[PDB]
Amino acid sequence: IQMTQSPSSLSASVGDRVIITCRASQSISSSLNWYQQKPGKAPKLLIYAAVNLETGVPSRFSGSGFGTDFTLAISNVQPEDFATYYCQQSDTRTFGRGTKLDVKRTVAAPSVFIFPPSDEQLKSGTASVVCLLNNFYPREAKVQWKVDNALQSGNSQESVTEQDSKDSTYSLSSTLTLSKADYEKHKVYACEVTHQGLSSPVTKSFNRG
Amino acid sequence: GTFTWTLGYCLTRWMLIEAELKCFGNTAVAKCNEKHDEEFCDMLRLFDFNKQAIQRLIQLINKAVNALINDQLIMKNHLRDIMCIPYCNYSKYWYLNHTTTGRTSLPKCWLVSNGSYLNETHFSDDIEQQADNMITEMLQK
Amino acid sequence: GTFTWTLGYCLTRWMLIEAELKCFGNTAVAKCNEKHDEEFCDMLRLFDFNKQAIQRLIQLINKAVNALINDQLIMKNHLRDIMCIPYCNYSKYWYLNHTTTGRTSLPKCWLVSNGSYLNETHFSDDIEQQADNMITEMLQK
Amino acid sequence: GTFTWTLGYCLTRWMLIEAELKCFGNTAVAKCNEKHDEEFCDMLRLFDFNKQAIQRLIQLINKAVNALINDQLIMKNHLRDIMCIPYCNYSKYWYLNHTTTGRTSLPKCWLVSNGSYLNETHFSDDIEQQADNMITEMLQK
Amino acid sequence: SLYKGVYELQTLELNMETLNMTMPLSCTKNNSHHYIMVGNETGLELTLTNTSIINHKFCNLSDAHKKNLYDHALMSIISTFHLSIMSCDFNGGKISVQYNLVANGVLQTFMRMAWTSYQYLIIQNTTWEDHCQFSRPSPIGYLGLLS
Amino acid sequence: SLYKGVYELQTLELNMETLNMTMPLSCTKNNSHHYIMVGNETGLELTLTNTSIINHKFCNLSDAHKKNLYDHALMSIISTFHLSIMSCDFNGGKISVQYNLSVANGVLQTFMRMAWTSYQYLIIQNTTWEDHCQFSRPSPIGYLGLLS
Amino acid sequence: QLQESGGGLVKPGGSLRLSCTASGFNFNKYNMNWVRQAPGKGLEWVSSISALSTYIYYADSLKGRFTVSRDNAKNSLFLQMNSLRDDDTAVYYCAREIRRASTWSADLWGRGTLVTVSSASTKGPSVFPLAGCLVKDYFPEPVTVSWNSGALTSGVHTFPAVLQSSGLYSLSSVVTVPSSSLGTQTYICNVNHKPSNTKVDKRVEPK
Ligand SMILES: *[C@@H]1O[C@H](CO)[C@@H](O[C@@H]2O[C@H](CO)[C@@H](O[C@@H]3O[C@H](CO)[C@@H](O)[C@H](O[C@H]4O[C@H](CO)[C@@H](O)[C@H](O)[C@@H]4O[C@H]4O[C@H](CO)[C@@H](O)[C@H](O)[C@@H]4O[C@H]4O[C@H](CO)[C@@H](O)[C@H](O)[C@@H]4O)[C@@H]3O)[C@H](O)[C@H]2NC(C)=O)[C@H](O)[C@H]1NC(C)=O
Ligand SMILES: *[C@@H]1O[C@H](CO)[C@@H](O[C@@H]2O[C@H](CO)[C@@H](O[C@@H]3O[C@H](CO)[C@@H](O)[C@H](O[C@H]4O[C@H](CO)[C@@H](O)[C@H](O)[C@@H]4O[C@H]4O[C@H](CO)[C@@H](O)[C@H](O)[C@@H]4O)[C@@H]3O)[C@H](O)[C@H]2NC(C)=O)[C@H](O)[C@H]1NC(C)=O
Ligand SMILES: *[C@@H]1O[C@H](CO)[C@@H](O[C@@H]2O[C@H](CO)[C@@H](O[C@@H]3O[C@H](CO[C@H]4O[C@H](CO)[C@@H](O)[C@H](O)[C@@H]4O)[C@@H](O)[C@H](O[C@H]4O[C@H](CO)[C@@H](O)[C@H](O)[C@@H]4O)[C@@H]3O)[C@H](O)[C@H]2NC(C)=O)[C@H](O)[C@H]1NC(C)=O
Ligand SMILES: *[C@@H]1O[C@H](CO)[C@@H](O[C@@H]2O[C@H](CO)[C@@H](O[C@@H]3O[C@H](CO)[C@@H](O)[C@H](O)[C@@H]3O)[C@H](O)[C@H]2NC(C)=O)[C@H](O)[C@H]1NC(C)=O
Ligand SMILES: *[C@@H]1O[C@H](CO)[C@@H](O[C@@H]2O[C@H](CO)[C@@H](O)[C@H](O)[C@H]2NC(C)=O)[C@H](O)[C@H]1NC(C)=O
Ligand SMILES: *[C@@H]1O[C@H](CO)[C@@H](O[C@@H]2O[C@H](CO)[C@@H](O)[C@H](O)[C@H]2NC(C)=O)[C@H](O)[C@H]1NC(C)=O
Ligand SMILES: *[C@@H]1O[C@H](CO)[C@@H](O[C@@H]2O[C@H](CO)[C@@H](O)[C@H](O)[C@H]2NC(C)=O)[C@H](O)[C@H]1NC(C)=O
Ligand SMILES: *[C@@H]1O[C@H](CO)[C@@H](O)[C@H](O)[C@H]1NC(C)=O
Ligand SMILES: *[C@@H]1O[C@H](CO)[C@@H](O)[C@H](O)[C@H]1NC(C)=O
Ligand SMILES: *[C@@H]1O[C@H](CO)[C@@H](O)[C@H](O)[C@H]1NC(C)=O
Ligand SMILES: *[C@@H]1O[C@H](CO)[C@@H](O)[C@H](O)[C@H]1NC(C)=O
Ligand SMILES: *[C@@H]1O[C@H](CO)[C@@H](O)[C@H](O)[C@H]1NC(C)=O
Ligand SMILES: *[C@@H]1O[C@H](CO)[C@@H](O)[C@H](O)[C@H]1NC(C)=O
Ligand SMILES: *[C@@H]1O[C@H](CO)[C@@H](O)[C@H](O)[C@H]1NC(C)=O
Ligand SMILES: *[C@@H]1O[C@H](CO)[C@@H](O)[C@H](O)[C@H]1NC(C)=O
Ligand SMILES: *[C@@H]1O[C@H](CO)[C@@H](O)[C@H](O)[C@H]1NC(C)=O
Ligand SMILES: *[C@@H]1O[C@H](CO)[C@@H](O)[C@H](O)[C@H]1NC(C)=O
Repeated sequence: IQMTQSPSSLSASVGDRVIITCRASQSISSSLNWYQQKPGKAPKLLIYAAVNLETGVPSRFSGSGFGTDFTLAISNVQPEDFATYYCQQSDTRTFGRGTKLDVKRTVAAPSVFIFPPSDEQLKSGTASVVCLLNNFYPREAKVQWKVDNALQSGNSQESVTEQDSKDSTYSLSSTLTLSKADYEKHKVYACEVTHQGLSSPVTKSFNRG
Repeated sequence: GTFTWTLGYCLTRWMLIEAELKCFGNTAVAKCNEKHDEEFCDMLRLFDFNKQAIQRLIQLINKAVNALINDQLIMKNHLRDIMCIPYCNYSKYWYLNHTTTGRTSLPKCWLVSNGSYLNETHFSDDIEQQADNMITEMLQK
Repeated sequence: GTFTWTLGYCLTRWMLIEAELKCFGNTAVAKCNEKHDEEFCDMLRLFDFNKQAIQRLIQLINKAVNALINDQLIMKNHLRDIMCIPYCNYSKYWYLNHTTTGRTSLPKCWLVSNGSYLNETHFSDDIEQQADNMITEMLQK
Repeated sequence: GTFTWTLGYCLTRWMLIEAELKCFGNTAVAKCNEKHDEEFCDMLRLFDFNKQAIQRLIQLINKAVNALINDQLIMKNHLRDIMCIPYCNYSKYWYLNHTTTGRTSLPKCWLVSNGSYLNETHFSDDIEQQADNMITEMLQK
Repeated sequence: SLYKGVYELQTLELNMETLNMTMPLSCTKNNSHHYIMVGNETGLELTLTNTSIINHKFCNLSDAHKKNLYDHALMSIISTFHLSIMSCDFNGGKISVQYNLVANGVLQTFMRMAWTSYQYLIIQNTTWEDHCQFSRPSPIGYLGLLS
Repeated sequence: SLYKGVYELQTLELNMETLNMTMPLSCTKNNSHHYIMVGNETGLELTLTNTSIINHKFCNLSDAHKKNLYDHALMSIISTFHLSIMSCDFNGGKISVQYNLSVANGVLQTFMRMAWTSYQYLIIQNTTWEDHCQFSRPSPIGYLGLLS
Repeated sequence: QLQESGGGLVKPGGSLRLSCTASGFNFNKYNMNWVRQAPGKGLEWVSSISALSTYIYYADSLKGRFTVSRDNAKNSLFLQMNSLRDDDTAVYYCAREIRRASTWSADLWGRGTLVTVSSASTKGPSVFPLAGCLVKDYFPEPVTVSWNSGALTSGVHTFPAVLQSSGLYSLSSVVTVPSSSLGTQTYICNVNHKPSNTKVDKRVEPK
């Protein structure tokens, strides 16, 4: 038995109502537990028996459903209710994919940079290029790499920061590491950024040997 | 003596296996006050007694056992077990539904023999009997 | 508790004294299911239990005595004997017959008083009452 | 088991408190041979047993207690006393009386809680139900 | 106030002293005293007290039965109370029974019959007096305890 | 398959585990083990075995009740067991009871009544609660019948 | 409370043991289970054990490598792993399970311990200027990055450390600044690493 959780990450601000769904292929009757976990902390129950409520938990959490469908509902989200939610079947003891909850904000454009490797890195025989994205929203943003005219290196590493304490925004880093053999025999290097609020894809390019 | 505990009784999802909400009419449950050879009423009485005991408060069941159930029904089922006749495991029940109107019948025990439930054809006669009773009832009013 | 054994019952020539087969309808025997003061039904239950016991197999009756009979009926007859009132020793039963139709009644005991019977005139009210009940029942249907 | 004593019962002035002559019909008292959760019928049976024993004769009540009453009724009332629900001590009874017709209803017990009786409005549902039962019974015939 | 416009609620109360010859009647004077009466001349008293009257652990019930100098009904009620759940003295035809508190069962059957900082429970024999002040006489307690 | 053209047959099952607070519940793991659970943290095990755990034939009950260090419900169940029909050990609060079947007929009759034989002994012991019910579902009917 | 221990660094293919001790309840009467969490992913259930160690249930994929047991006398719960693989680094939690509504639910979680399996030794952090401050090829996970020993605190964005194929960590640190201040002050990135004592104050040359 495998559970499917929807959606992967929904967005809603304080005061709005939020709905999360855990669905199962078979009929598990009424055997489902809802957990909430904060970053770097052990989880805690919110719902047991798929409809009841754990003691010490606020009354804005409602569990419902039967058979193959189950739903968690939060009516008025407080600032201390942004975390990761898990649905666990209590017979096979299996967890779900996980749903993340984040604050709401008006679409904000990212700031895309580009800069070349350093000095001693070239002497090191392996140089890395990373083009920074700073202060953007939402999380969904796509990055691509172009070498010379147009190509795909295929080995790039991406990192994203957490929600800012004050403005609640994101920063994205995309590192591409290559030995000097590949870097010496090419001319143009560009990184392409695409976002929800960006009308057209944006390229940032440099020219080196 | 005779059972004395008194009861639209409705069964919640914590009292059933693979079911959410099954419950019956007042006419059907009224028979639980004037019948001596039915288990379903005894189980309903045990459920009710447990409910009041937990929401109002094992010696209680020691001194209250005879006011809820009928021991001779247990003894009869034990004797039918000894002499190899179908008996009641005291878990499964069957009833008629009448989807068009919604009126049902009081559940009756599902018999057990040789470690398995009896097939529906092995006691189907009883079913028609019950149907007959129901039709007479809906022909009485 | 309450008797739990369940039963057109026909009595063979080995169950009677100086009489061939004698038996009744379904309606008359159906009263034995819901009735608590009747010696005839207790005797019928004992006969049936003995039948299955011998065809399907004294400690059995030690543990099955109360699922067939009603001890308070025995004690009531004993008390009526002590205080000099007519009582029943479970030997003779009288019933009505409808010769033209064939319908009968449920047999009731023939009481005794100091080694005799009541000469059919000491309970002539009961016979008339039973006839009235039968005529009401047959006119109702 | 079940009670076996058999009773227009009329109550003399020495069985009542502040009353001369109160008594009922045959239809109302006929129910005492069928019901299993009535205290008035048990009290009637005790009265009749005492009357029939004084004029023909404490081990008698020791060996005849179960042929008259239903111990499970006493047990039920004891449990209701422990669990703090209104109970009956077999002292006061209420019944409905049709003034013009003269017909009545079988008396039911008047419960007690916290050392005093109820308000006569704490069980108006029971009175309405009894009135509905009487009106249905009289309109049936 | 008439119900449904045709029915009038009425009431009645039952007197149970007419049963004095056949069945025992019990009634409560106050919370500390209970009384059972057999007939019109003899009965037993049930006392919840803090004082002792006998100091010995013996109970020669068999000897008292063998001596055959007692009251039949009183001893029958004592025996049924004892079995339904101890110091004894029955010399000279007397009836004195002492319970030193076991305590839970004695108190439960006392509550069942008569339906705690007190130390002892004493059972003794008395004559008949108009003791009932709180509860009317009724035989239900002994009938329930019997079966 | 609908009966008489207007009626259909339907089934339901009952869950007796909500009765855990008031009534003891019994179930059979396999043909050799039986378990009666009181509440949610303690029970009693009935074992048919060919091993001996107690050698002496003594059995003292007055001292065990006088020590007043035991579980009331467990003693109540073992008492209503061994009066409805024997080496004993209760030191340290334990409950170990040994029946030397190979008297036996009545003990096995009560065992069959509850759990409704080439085994030498029958042992009654105390255990904590575990998910043991495999062959039969938990139900209070055995103890209810044994009571009366 | 539930206190867990045994985490740390173990070579691939080794044998490892974790312990969870409880204090505050009856250790004898409760089913207890082990749950795992991978870095950046969802939760995962390792195993479950009953009270008297009669019913032991195991993960479908983890069977044959994990052995769980408990000591009721010392109120302890031990887990043993053999033939570890590289993707067995994670956070381990010992949870207490309770049965209610005919259902198992975990009502108390421990603090959780970290276990890391890798084939690497202690390597110093290589610091490079990004004109920005890049730290590359340092094995232990924690490392400290600052601007002039905490002098600058506006727009200091750090990024989560990542694993490259070599098995050594790397991260970056950036900052925002208007146009003028580029040609005014030369800035220094402070990178601190304890398990090899490297406190490097590397200078950046604007270009
Ligand atoms: C009326 O008469 C009928 C006919 O004789 C009687 O019905 C029988 O009742 C039996 C008792 O329930 C029943 O046996 C069961 O059969 C099912 C299906 O084969 C089986 O799964 C059951 O075993 C599980 O459940 C019991 C419940 O206590 C557990 O004790 C047992 O250890 C098993 O537990 C596993 O499954 C549970 C549910 O999935 C889990 O909660 C539990 O943790 C454990 O999980 C393991 O298995 C999972 C699935 O493989 C796995 O994912 C997980 O990781 C674990 O490894 C039990 O044997 C008979 O089938 C039934 N016969 C019928 C209906 O014909 C009935 O008793 C009578 N009524 C009375 C006497 O009142
Ligand atoms: C069921 O529960 C209900 C609810 O509690 C019970 O109802 C109460 O019953 C008691 C029974 O005693 C009753 O108490 C009486 O109240 C009377 C009116 O207040 C009192 O006058 C009476 O005391 C007199 O009678 C005693 C009888 O022995 C005398 O001993 C006593 O001295 C009192 O004074 C005179 O008594 C007679 C005259 O009657 C005279 O000959 C004497 O010489 C003396 O001069 C009782 O205390 C309560 O009033 C009832 N409560 C209510 C609200 O009605 C009911 O009894 C319970 N049923 C059973 C079977 O137990
Ligand atoms: C052993 O037996 C006991 C009792 O039979 C079982 O415990 C009961 O379990 C049921 C369901 O698991 C409980 O019913 C639910 O109670 C919820 C909380 O109300 C209670 O809260 C406290 C306990 O925390 C009690 O003290 C209090 O008196 C209340 O009774 C209710 O919220 C539930 O009602 C509704 O909740 C949601 C709300 O959205 C609805 O959507 C649901 O549909 C639901 O109807 C529900 O009534 C019951 O309270 C428990 N009783 C006790 C005494 O604890 C054990 O589960 C059982 N053991 C095992 C292993 O099965
Ligand atoms: C059957 O019942 C017996 C009696 O209670 C159980 O044995 C007892 O189990 C308790 C555990 O709750 C033990 O208590 C512990 O004792 C140690 C002694 O040093 C103490 O340090 C602990 O803090 C705790 O109090 C008790 O000693 C033990 N008694 C004996 C004589 O063994 C037994 O466990 C029960 N059976 C099962 C299966 O649980
Ligand atoms: C108990 O009641 C009986 C009635 O049966 C009393 O016996 C009668 O008492 C009167 C007293 O005047 C005598 O005249 C009668 O001859 C007695 N009848 C008998 C003995 O059969 C008895 O006295 C009463 N007891 C008490 C203590 O008053
Ligand atoms: C309790 O019973 C004893 C034994 O009968 C009573 O003692 C006797 O009472 C009668 C009463 O007529 C006297 O004639 C005897 O002389 C008494 N004998 C002794 C040895 O005392 C005693 O009176 C009864 N209790 C009460 C309160 O009457
Ligand atoms: C048996 O059930 C009781 C509750 O009926 C459990 O006791 C409670 O457990 C919860 C766990 O969340 C605690 O918060 C409560 O404080 C406990 N006590 C009460 C009075 O509710 C008990 O743990 C259960 N037994 C077992 C072995 O799980
Ligand atoms: C009878 O059938 C109706 C129609 O589907 C259904 O709603 C009802 O629940 C059934 N009766 C019972 C007791 O389930
Ligand atoms: C009733 O009378 C008819 C007519 O003789 C007879 O055939 C029948 O057997 C009688 N019934 C009984 C029970 O004897
Ligand atoms: C009912 O009321 C009438 C007066 O209309 C009265 O004669 C009769 O005795 C009453 N019945 C009872 C049982 O009190
Ligand atoms: C109702 O009962 C109460 C006792 O709880 C009593 O004080 C009151 O007088 C009664 N009648 C009314 C009208 O409240
Ligand atoms: C009950 O009444 C008796 C009468 O003598 C008295 O001695 C006793 O103290 C009373 N009980 C209480 C608790 O006051
Ligand atoms: C009653 O108990 C007290 C102290 O427990 C003791 O002194 C006294 O002798 C006991 N009396 C009897 C009759 O047992
Ligand atoms: C009897 O003793 C107890 C405890 O010593 C005390 O609380 C109680 O008040 C005493 N009885 C009386 C009537 O004072
Ligand atoms: C029943 O299961 C237990 C589980 O340990 C086992 O020891 C025992 O041998 C089994 N009984 C039989 C008859 O196999
Ligand atoms: C049980 O019976 C066997 C028979 O050989 C005997 O050896 C053993 O001592 C007995 N155990 C007792 C009496 O406790
Ligand atoms: C236990 O002993 C009996 C001796 O009568 C034997 O028949 C039986 O096979 C033994 N049990 C097992 C599991 O072999």
